[PDB]
Amino acid sequence: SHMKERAAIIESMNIIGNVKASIQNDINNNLDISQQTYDTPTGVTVTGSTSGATIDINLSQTSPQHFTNDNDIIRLSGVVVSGSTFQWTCSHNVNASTLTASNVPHTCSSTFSA
Repeated sequence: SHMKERAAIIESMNIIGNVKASIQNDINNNLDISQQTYDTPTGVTVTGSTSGATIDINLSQTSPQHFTNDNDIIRLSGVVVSGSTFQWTCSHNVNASTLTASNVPHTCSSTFSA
């Protein structure tokens, strides 16, 4: 089922594109992300600080037709530093999840443990 799972994760990034944009705009207006309120879809958690931001997608909530395990979380981590333009990195949870290098898109093969 690794293919349908990947497809669903690729599609899930559309759920958060405007959240990413909102966060970037807020950083560009020198706001602390932790102090803002974001318009986001269900199953999504936003955290951050003055120095970055994290968006978690709980796939069992966003995409229940493909994922049922509550640890199946994709994380987008956003940051700007002097040396490079604001950039997002995608990672997947490996703590008792179903998410592996095989069933996540190649852009998300980085790992974390929730």
